[PDB]
Amino acid sequence: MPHAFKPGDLVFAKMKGYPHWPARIDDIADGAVKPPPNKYPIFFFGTHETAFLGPKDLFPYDKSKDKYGKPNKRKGFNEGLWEIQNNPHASYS
Repeated sequence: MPHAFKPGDLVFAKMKGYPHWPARIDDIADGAVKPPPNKYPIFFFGTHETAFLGPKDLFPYDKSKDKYGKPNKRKGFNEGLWEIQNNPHASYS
């Protein structure tokens, strides 16, 4: 059975106006800005941007990849597909 989201989990993350996007739940570094309550720090592959999202916008990657893991014209997206498949736990900073 599912657990709650934890750092390192792989997802497609949904933002309004953008396609479901390859991403991971990030850790929060010592001394770094924390997310609001009930929100997670989402690192988007390809763009390497961070937004704070709740579970309603997080789709576990294994379950969702057949639907959402197809190339997309949007900037950064196809790089993001490579990262999530090939090195999802690397440092991209």
